[PDB]
Amino acid sequence: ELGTSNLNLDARNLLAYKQTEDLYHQLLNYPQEVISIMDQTIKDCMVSLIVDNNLDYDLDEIETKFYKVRPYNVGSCKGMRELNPNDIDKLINLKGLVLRSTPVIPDMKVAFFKCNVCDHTMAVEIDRGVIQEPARCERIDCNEPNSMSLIHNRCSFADKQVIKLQETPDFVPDGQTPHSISLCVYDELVDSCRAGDRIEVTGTFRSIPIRANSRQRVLSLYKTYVDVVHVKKVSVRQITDQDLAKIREVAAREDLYSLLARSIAPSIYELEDVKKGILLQLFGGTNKTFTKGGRYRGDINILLCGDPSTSKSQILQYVHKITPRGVYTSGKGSSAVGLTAYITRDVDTKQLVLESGALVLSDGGVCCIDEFDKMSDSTRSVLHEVMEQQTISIAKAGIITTLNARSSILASANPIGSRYNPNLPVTENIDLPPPLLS
Amino acid sequence: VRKDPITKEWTLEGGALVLADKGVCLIDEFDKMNDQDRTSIHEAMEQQSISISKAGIVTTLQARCSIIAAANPNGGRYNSTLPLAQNVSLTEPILSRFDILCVVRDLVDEEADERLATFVVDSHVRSQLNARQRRLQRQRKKEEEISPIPQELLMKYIHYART
Amino acid sequence: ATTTLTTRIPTPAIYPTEDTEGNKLTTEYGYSTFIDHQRITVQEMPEMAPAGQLPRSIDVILDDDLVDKTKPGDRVNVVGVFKSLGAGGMNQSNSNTLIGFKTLILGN
Amino acid sequence: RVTLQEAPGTVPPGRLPRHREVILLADLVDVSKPGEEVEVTGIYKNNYDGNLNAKNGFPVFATIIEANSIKRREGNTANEGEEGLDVFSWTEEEERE
Amino acid sequence: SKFSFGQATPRTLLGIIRLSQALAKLRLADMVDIDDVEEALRLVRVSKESLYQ
Amino acid sequence: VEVIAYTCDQCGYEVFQEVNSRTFTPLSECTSEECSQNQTKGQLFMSTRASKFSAFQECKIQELSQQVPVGHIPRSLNIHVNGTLVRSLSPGDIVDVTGIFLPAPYTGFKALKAGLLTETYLEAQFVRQHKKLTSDVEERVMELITSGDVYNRLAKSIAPEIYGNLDVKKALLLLLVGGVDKRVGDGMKIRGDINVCLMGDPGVAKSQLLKAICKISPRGVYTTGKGSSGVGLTAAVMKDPVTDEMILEGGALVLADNGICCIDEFDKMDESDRTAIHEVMEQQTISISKAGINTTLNARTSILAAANPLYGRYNPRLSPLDNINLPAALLS
Amino acid sequence: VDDVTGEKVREAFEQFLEDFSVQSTDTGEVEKVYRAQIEFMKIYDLNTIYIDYQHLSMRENGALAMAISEQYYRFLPFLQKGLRRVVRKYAPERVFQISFFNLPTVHRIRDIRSEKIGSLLSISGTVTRTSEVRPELYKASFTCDMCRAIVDNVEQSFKYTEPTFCPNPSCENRAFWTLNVTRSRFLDWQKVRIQENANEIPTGSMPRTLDVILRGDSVERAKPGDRCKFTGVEIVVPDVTQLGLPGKTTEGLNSGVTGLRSLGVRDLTYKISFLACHVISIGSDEINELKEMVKDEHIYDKLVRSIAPAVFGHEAVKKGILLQMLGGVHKSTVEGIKLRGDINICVVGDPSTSKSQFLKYVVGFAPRSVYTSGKASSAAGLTAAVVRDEEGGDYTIEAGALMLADNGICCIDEFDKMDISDQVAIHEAMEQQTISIAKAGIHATLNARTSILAAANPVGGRYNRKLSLRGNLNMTAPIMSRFDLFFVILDDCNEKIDTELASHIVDLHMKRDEAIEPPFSAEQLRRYIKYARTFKPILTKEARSYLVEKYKELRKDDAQGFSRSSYRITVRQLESMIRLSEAIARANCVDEITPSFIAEAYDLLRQSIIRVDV
Repeated sequence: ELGTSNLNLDARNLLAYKQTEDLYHQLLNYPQEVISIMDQTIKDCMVSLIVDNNLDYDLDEIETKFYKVRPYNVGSCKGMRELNPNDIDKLINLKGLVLRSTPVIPDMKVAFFKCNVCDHTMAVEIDRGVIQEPARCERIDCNEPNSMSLIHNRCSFADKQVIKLQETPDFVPDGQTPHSISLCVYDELVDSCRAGDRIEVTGTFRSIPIRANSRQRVLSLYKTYVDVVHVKKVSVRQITDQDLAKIREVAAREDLYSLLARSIAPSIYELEDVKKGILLQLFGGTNKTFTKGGRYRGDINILLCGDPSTSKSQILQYVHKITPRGVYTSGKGSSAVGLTAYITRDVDTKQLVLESGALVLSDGGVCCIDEFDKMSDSTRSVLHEVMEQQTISIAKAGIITTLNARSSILASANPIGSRYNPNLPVTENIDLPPPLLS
Repeated sequence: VRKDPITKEWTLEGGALVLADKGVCLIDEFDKMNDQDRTSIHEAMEQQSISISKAGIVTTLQARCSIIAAANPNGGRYNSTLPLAQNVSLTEPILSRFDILCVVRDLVDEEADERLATFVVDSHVRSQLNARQRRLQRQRKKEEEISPIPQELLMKYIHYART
Repeated sequence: ATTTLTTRIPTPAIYPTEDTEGNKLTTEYGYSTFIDHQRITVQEMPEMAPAGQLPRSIDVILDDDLVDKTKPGDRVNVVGVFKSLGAGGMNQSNSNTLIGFKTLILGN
Repeated sequence: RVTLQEAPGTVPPGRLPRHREVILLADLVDVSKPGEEVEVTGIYKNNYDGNLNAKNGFPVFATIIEANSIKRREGNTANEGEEGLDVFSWTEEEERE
Repeated sequence: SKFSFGQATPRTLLGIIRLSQALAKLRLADMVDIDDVEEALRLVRVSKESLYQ
Repeated sequence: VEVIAYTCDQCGYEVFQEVNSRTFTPLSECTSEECSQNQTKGQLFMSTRASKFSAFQECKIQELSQQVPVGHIPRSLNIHVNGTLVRSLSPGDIVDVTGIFLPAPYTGFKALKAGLLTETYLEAQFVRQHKKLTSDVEERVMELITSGDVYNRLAKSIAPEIYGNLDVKKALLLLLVGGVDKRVGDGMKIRGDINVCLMGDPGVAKSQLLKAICKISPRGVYTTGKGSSGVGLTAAVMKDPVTDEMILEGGALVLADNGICCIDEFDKMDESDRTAIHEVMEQQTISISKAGINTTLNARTSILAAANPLYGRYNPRLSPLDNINLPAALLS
Repeated sequence: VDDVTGEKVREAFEQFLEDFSVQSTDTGEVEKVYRAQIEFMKIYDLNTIYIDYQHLSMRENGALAMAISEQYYRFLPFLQKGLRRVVRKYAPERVFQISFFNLPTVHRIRDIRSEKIGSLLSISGTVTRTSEVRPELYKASFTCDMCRAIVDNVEQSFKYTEPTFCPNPSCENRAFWTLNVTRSRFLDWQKVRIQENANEIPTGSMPRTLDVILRGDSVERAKPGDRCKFTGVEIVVPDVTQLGLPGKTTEGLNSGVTGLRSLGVRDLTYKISFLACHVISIGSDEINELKEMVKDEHIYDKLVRSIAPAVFGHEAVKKGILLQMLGGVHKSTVEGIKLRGDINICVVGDPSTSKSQFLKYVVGFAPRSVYTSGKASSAAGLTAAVVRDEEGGDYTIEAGALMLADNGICCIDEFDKMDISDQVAIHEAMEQQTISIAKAGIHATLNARTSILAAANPVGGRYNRKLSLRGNLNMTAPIMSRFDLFFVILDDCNEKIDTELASHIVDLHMKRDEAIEPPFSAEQLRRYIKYARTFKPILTKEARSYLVEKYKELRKDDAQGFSRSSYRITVRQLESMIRLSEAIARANCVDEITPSFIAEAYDLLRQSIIRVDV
């Protein structure tokens, strides 16, 4: 009653069942045929529930689109320094790290042909590494061996994607470099394996030959890869109604002023005054923009400065905990040019790529930023501009764009001598442009 | 010296002066960048026809160029009764390559000011085969309010007054 | 191009297989003999060359008997035969402005 | 063969230059110098076989401007019937004058 | 501003708890007491004022 | 590859062949005994499961740097493996291999270049490796329990090769054991693994005082100012050989997790180092914030620093912090 | 059977251009718009059509609109064959194209794999790194010179350098070809790369991209740098490995199956690319309305009251910014100097006050006017500074928000905090409308005519009163006289003006209290000044004699001595005096200049010169 094509089988039941042992050990020994057997069962076992009630989705359309299965978590492995050559067609359970991707190139699942007769729309299958061709004409009784052309952009192709992996350096003995292996996906597990997360893959094994000379068919140290059947990572919300009833009693409570004051500090000392600004900053108004004139946003910008070591970072880390989409600043990992406006030479095509800044990247959060008495004055130059027009104007010879930035900020300075050194005008301690005082 | 591409050689690419055989530059008062390039223009007149050998070939091109300039004293024109070494920021030797220091002045003059003031406002009043000819006579008459031998012929004899 | 004197017909081959029989050929490598090959360029002793030029250079192919004897920076003195090799003018067609007579010293 | 860049004068700014090719002819050799601004009065011949190697092979053609004449740096582009050519011929009427 | 540094941070206070259980780890006789931490402040006073000679 | 199996799906006669050098060629389809010799021939293709495959791994050797002559630099050599001696070598193994010798042809551009060059390797036969918890070792654990003597004999144990300074040799042994600070359970990742820094300019070659401790302490990697600077202190992506490039080559802190980071030369490459010291003193942000990825790994390692003074001696009558350049990294 | 199916969709399309597509009769919206689409075309001769997806969906109720997504990628030459059939029956060198637009659903670039082949899918994104304009072929008449080379062959596909089908006589075929330039029409194109938008990027996860060929009149219409939409036909492309000099990843693993064609054994790979047809970039009585509004009387005061609601009071500053917003004259003397194009007015004042409001007002109100802070004074931007060599070219021009104020009023603040080098650089940029550069490469003369407007800061935040502005300007001397007067904003702590400004500000940030009535809109002011710019008012009266005396009276005042102030208002300022005077007459649409109009020009500078003098 959902129509999906995927059954994520735990596949740790055939050892927990008295039968199906020989099935279970054939599964770890011929894993291309046995899935092809099992895909016939689930469609027929679906018919075994369809034959009960004949009022179940018209008995045709959920019987034409095929389904598929996904065995996973089968057995265990330990890494990559165990991959012996005898492991030719087995299941492997990797634990590693995805690094970078590529867009989809197409596959050859069906071909098309037409020679120079008036009309010939045959569609030859391949299902091999070998496209087979005719050498005689067609669609007539007397026409010679004609020139058969290859109208390529007519026959349909599916997706395919290759993804590079490197193992996570798990208990490596402080001398070995973590090496690489690649991936190949076929189904709609594309665009869900984004690069940069912990991974646990469940895949089979395969090896291919390579052409030694680029223009001959001669070949012999092979290259292998794996073929994923099911992947798993390292580990508008669907708004229900019991939450809304639970928050409304909480919204009915007078104590929410202080109940939210106490709940942001599971360990922090009291300091009630900064709890108002930090809470209200995340509760950041809205964009009360008129149609003609105005363009006012309700965003604010609190700051703290003074005594060092007052959990300055962990409070900010706590804010990063409660925000699902935000940014974290760096210690001099960015500059006047290292924020946006990029001319970087990527290792895939050596061409242009404009990657956004961390400021525009927090479109839907709070930018956390630090070391402002130690930030250089070649930079600390665009944040005035985002403080006025909510934008970044890029002055690059690639392009011109006044792209906006719907983002919010807090500041966390540091003293110079030792302290906030009172009975002094404290503004002379923290050096800062009196324009950005405004 | 513009550098080579991959299979090329360190060749020699000129800038301003070697193009301008009979022309114009400007040095007024780029105060920070004064000590940078002034050691390259006062050896264009002294060591006339100058060229150089940085990291390449030792040649010498020919450039019989002409210099004009429009320098600017620090503030007003009579910043002092004290002399010209007090007035400009240049020193003597680079100043001494020139021929004459034409200087301007005006404080207060009734009749001289209108002789500019009445003069300048009339300039702002200066804002099909027969018609292509007739616009030209209009274009000829508009330069000929006092007819001071207009530019249709005047530049043309200069070029063979120099060659 | 190592016999130093006689320009014989070369054998443009690495290893033959299947002599005139139906036997798969085997090769004994303990009874196959080897030799080494090392080129080194020699500058000019830059005191007796008079001041009108940078130092020039030529090169020399020696054999096993005096390899690893030449540390870079030694006042060396070699003696050998003067020798040209290589086809200049025919191995490519039209051959315009390409020397094809390399100076070599196959010495001792 | 002088390759040509667009001079960054009358151009909607903030962008890149563009490239062409000029093939001069016999009595038009080395008239210009490497660096001034010029203008050409050529034709527009598009001869190539169809082999190109910075991009892939395609049904694409490349342009070649064979020039016919050349004049120099012009200035004060406001005229209508004069000062478009350095005519500079002073023979019967001009030289007598 | 003559010789000394620091103005008694709790970050120094939590560190003196850290090294105490460290020395209670190496010399574990299950005696986490006043004398065990008396070994600890014994080290912070001799590390400090190494400049006073 | 050592054996082959082509199937033509008509006769099923799997044609076998010996494996030659690294480049070879498949044969035709009209060569067999049943599926051949007719008007229909089965079209050959390969098979994986019917093709037995072996192990293979390549390594390079250098020389001991003590038997090298006064002259030239040492050179490499190529070695191979077969059988099952595989996965038994390591980078940094002071070892020896016994094996048999053969040269190899080059089979590429053999006429103009590659006249009779040889570029041999050696083929391996044997490896004789050298110099490598209540399990037949408890007798020496009792020797510390029976004799006792924690605060002084162990103080004289580590680094007995100096004059005096029992206070500082005691300050380090407590940090060589560490331990889990507190199993916090909830999301309160507390600071652990305190870091001690030194300063002063003795003439007793202060470098081999500290670094001698590091080369006997567990997993404590040596570093200096040159080389793995504060940008290459973490991991990065670099150039590699013709095999899989853009690997994540590391520095020290991505491999010396939960150990000893014994640094010297603190005034060296400080534009990257001053970021690098804060980012480990800050808990858990050892990352690669590059244009390749934005993944972040752990941080659990102690720091032992030795800052060198300004010119001559540090003037004790003058103000301190005249020679260390980080106030905010130190006093808090 | 599909042959008549394409013939079925041919006439069914044709009758749609025969039937009505118009619901409202004579309330606007004339019936039978497609015949008007023919008739507009037979005048300006552009060779396009423009059909929508709505009216073909709501004709067959999806009986055809679902068919056409899965025919035209194969049946390109069917709809276009039909419109050729209908034009002969209707109209009397002809090459066309089919331009759909406005499908409902808009996807992103990460959703294009399987069903998307031969489909029609609108795609958003942003564009970067264009290329040039070269020609394509689509049809030739090349043939071999065996007997006769006049065979107009077929199939100009992706490898079209071999016309070898059906020779004319019994001759030698595929022996040659001669691609003449004389008979085969071409079409012009460019190849561009796109990129994903900024409000969708999940993380900084190397945002992927693809390429797209646009081939009709779509050429040079995607300006690089905008959020842009597209047509939608997806396409694969090979490389055939032609007769040119050549023939990490396991790429082409799919292509190992693609071996053994009738030509040589290789591996023909593939890559998904894009073909477009039509670009877009989302991101009367009104002509009579001007003729009524030009015949008003108080519209000088109506304009000055209707500038911006973000300020209250101070009509003096409001009169200035309006005149800057319009343009004056620029045409000048023959053979030589081009004079000033406009007026430039700055305003000084204490920061965090009403100074920021005009700056916020104009940058969305003016045509293509840009805003910079100018603190980045050493890299580029304000200071025009050449970039270093990259990808084969040193000495290229740079950006900077100065040479792009063409029909733009650039705005820039905080003159105190920059260095001393730019202070002569923009000083050169003020007098004549060009700048020059010859930095490490050839000389350059770019004529960027401009209109600056500034807001710097006083020396202490508070303006001195008994002194002059000569100390509080915090600049040098000659750039002051190169400028006009600044109309300094003063402040006061008065107990009445605060409460009214409080009530003035609270209705502003109301969610909705739009009770203030500006008599003009944003746009109907915008077209009004667009009516105002297109005159050239010339003085003709004898007030030239009235002009010259008052300045001659004026200059004898501020020259307080032979050794007094060098704020000597010289012959430069007669030019701004008259070029303000044509500008204010360009407000009230009078071509002659009265002596009464320049009277208020004088007291604009009388009130300025008392704000000059102590």
